[PDB]
Amino acid sequence: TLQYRGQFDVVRPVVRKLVSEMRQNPIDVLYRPKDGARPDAADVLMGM
Amino acid sequence: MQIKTKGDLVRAALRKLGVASDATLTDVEPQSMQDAVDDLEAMMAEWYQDGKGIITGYVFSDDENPPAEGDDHGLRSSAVSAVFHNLACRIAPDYALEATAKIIATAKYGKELLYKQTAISRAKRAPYPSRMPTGSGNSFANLNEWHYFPGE
Repeated sequence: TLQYRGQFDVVRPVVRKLVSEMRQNPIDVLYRPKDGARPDAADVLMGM
Repeated sequence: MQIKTKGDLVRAALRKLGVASDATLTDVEPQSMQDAVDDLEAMMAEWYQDGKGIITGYVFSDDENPPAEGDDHGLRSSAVSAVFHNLACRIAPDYALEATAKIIATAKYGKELLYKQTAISRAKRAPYPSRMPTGSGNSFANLNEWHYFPGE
């Protein structure tokens, strides 16, 4: 047969909301010098 | 089946009515029997309304093959009782008679049972309308949005 098979989505708006929420706050690495090391020991690595 | 022609159907109707039988010392004339065969043919044609009525398998006699009596009625095994009960009811007024209550009830029940299977087969649903989509669940994959294939 075929019969009617409609799709009335109600979870896609939630997925879009969560994706946009996680996209509004970007996150990346941040290299920090170890304790007892030079205060600037991470600048070269961070720049690279 | 022991009943196999229109003549046997008419004889069974007469036996049920009590007018004539294999036991009676008097019998009906062949002209009366022929008239009863004509009554049966008319009744069956009125029922089987050129294909849109009760389907029974009845085989209509032709004018070239002379005696309508003696032609096999062509009915199934399960239709004989209903057909000859209804025939007895129809032809009873010829003999200043009135088919009794049991005969009437059996004729009604038999006609119902005759039409039951045809009614079940004729109770069908029309296809989907012309402005109905077929939904995303079908429309994905093959991109079909308005067909509603009549395959099954």
